[PDB]
Amino acid sequence: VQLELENLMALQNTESALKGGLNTPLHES
Amino acid sequence: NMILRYVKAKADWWTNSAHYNRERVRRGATVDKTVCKKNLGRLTRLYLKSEQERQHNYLKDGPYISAEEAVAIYTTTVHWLESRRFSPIPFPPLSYK
Amino acid sequence: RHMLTQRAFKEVGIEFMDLYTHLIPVYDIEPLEKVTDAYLDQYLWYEA
Amino acid sequence: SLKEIIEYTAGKNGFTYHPQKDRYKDGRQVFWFGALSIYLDSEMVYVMDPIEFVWRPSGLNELIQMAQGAQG
Amino acid sequence: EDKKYYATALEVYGEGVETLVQEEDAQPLTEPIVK
Amino acid sequence: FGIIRGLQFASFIVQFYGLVLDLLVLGLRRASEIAGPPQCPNEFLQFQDVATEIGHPIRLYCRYIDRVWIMFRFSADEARDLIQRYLTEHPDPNNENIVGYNNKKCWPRDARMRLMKHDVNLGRAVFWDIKNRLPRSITTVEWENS
Amino acid sequence: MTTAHRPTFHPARGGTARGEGDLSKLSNQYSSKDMPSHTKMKYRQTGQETEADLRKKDLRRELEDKERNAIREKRARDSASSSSSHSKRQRMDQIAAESAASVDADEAWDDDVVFKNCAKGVEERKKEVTFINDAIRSEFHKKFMDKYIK
Amino acid sequence: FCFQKIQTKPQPGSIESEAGIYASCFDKTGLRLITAEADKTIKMYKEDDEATEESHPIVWRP
Amino acid sequence: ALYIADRKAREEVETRAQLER
Amino acid sequence: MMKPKWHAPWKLYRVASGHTGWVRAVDVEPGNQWFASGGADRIIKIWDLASGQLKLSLTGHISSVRAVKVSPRHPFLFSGGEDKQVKCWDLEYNKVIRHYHGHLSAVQALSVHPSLDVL
Repeated sequence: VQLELENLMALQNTESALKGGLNTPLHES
Repeated sequence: NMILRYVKAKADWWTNSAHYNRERVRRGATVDKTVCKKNLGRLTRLYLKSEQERQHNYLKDGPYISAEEAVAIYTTTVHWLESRRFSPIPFPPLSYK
Repeated sequence: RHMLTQRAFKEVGIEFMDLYTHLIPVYDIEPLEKVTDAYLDQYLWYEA
Repeated sequence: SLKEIIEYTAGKNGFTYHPQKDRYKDGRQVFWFGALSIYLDSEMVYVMDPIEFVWRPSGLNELIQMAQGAQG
Repeated sequence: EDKKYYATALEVYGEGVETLVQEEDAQPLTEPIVK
Repeated sequence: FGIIRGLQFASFIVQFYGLVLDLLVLGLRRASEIAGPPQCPNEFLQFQDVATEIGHPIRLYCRYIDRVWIMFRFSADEARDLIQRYLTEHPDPNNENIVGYNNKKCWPRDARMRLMKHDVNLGRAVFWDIKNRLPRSITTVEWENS
Repeated sequence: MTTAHRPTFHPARGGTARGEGDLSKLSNQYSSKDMPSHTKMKYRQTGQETEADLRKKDLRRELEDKERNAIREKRARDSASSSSSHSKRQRMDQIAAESAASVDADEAWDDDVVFKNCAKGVEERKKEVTFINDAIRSEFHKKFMDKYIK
Repeated sequence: FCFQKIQTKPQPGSIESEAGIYASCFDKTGLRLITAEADKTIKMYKEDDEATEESHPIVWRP
Repeated sequence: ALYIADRKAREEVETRAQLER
Repeated sequence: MMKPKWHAPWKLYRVASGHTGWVRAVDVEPGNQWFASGGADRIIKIWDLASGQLKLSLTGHISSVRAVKVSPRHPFLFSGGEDKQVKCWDLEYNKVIRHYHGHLSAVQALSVHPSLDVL
């Protein structure tokens, strides 16, 4: 489950898209 | 099965009298506060009885908005707020003035 | 601390307000939560 | 209005259009329209045809065509 | 979303029988079963 | 499903989600004309110039919470165009479309909307157009309540 | 235990009130509606399709006739539907003819919207004319609660 | 002899508990049976015009 | 669908910013 | 047993709907033109016999109508209900001309005497 925990923390706790910045990378689940 | 029939007869009478009394309260053919306060109770239940249906059906029927529409409106606000240079609202700082 | 660290809230009571042509739904939020929503409501509208 | 339209329509088609001498249907005056018998009311047109020799409603376009057949 | 919850197979017998829904009266209350 | 309107901040949620549908019905092109440039926004119903005012048929817009007023200005050509677009979908040789029209019978007979099928079909046409600009899954704009 | 607030588990009975079992047991106080009223009795007229004359009238025939007339009644409404449609349709033909005759008498912006055509599919969803036997899900109740909750 | 056993169907949206018949009448000819139902409908029954003894036979069977 | 739109939108904004500044 | 007389099958051919409560009573007019029907919606509905069209709905019981009889000799319809009322409806006016009061609980049935003026 730790793989998907790390995956969704890149989806949840990012700053907003309107700020720009590089995307967090994700993993294939 | 016998019980269920009588519960539906009591039910139908109970809701049908809620409708009739509310038309009286709308038209003004009743000036008794207890009838109005009674009828509001019935209608509050009849609302929730249908709202519980609506909330259950949502999880059963899924998102009524398509993923197409949802990304359409999402991208539309990004293109708007980008062109407006909207700086997003920060979390209240620890020592905000 | 609430906005950072909680996402499960006490149940909201509901009531209706009896304008004779149409009922308006009325909700009572728990008092400890209203003070947080009310600050946030004030904060959101000022910043926006 | 429909009365003057039918006269105008007969006129551009070269059909005869004039009242029958004291012929009536339902008390309203019966007209010649080429070989056809016509009466008007309520922005509608009525006709007799030799399929039945009685009165039916009609639309102006096929009325022209029916007379265009009957004139031949 | 409002549309329906209920069966058609009963309406398939409604191909063979006069199903009627009749929420209004063919004559007014003053029309008095002609005396 | 849906938001509890009795939350203190529910007004902000409804107003912001309302703005999202203002963008839908205006489109970002006309929305950004009506809003003007973000350095010097237009004030209510005003424009930077007559050119931007003329350049689209939507001249005015406001939304009061969940109630919207749009003002359309049309030349006769683009009005009749829209009528044909609408009647291509919902044709009516029977005059069915004029007898279902809402009329302010409280006002006198000359202040009630004309019987003219052109004007009636134009209103139907913009309503049909507007009703298509935003998803029926989000909101149910409807003839009897408009 | 509470027991006075009981329903009728026991059967109801009667037949022993004032003036029952003996006509002298009516008290001289009588109710306001017990006044004499409607004292001339009405009767049905002669020839009302009385039973024996109806039987002679091989009574199935009079009902059979009216059932057949109900079939004829359906087709009559189709004719009236044809009559109403063609007259206003001809009025379009009149205004079309008038328009062409006027010429012969002389001879004598939305592409930005991200959604479109959502109506192009809803004609399958027209409401059928049927009686849903469920007071909380009848069309009336759905219409009612939308009117009143606002 | 019980020659027919109809089972009535509740009209749409009614529960299977509502199949019941509460009243019935014959018309005065005796050829239309009118029945009054727990499903809030009125159902009417008619002799099958095309039936005949050899289509629906009865033997003797005492 | 919304998570990938979040991905796409964020880097589109960044690149259009990076091309400007 | 002994030899049945043969009888044709009966088939369903019409379903009139429009009562909002259980239809508790039915009776047919002597001339066979129409039939009345009372129900648990406290309303008496008069229907055309041949076409099923609802002529008239007569309202006036306080609760469920569950007896209904059309008089064979009079222009009257009699009805009784769970409200203990028994009512004479004058069909020449569509109005309740008479009440019969004495029942202590719900009227279950009524029958109109074939040759006396007795209910």
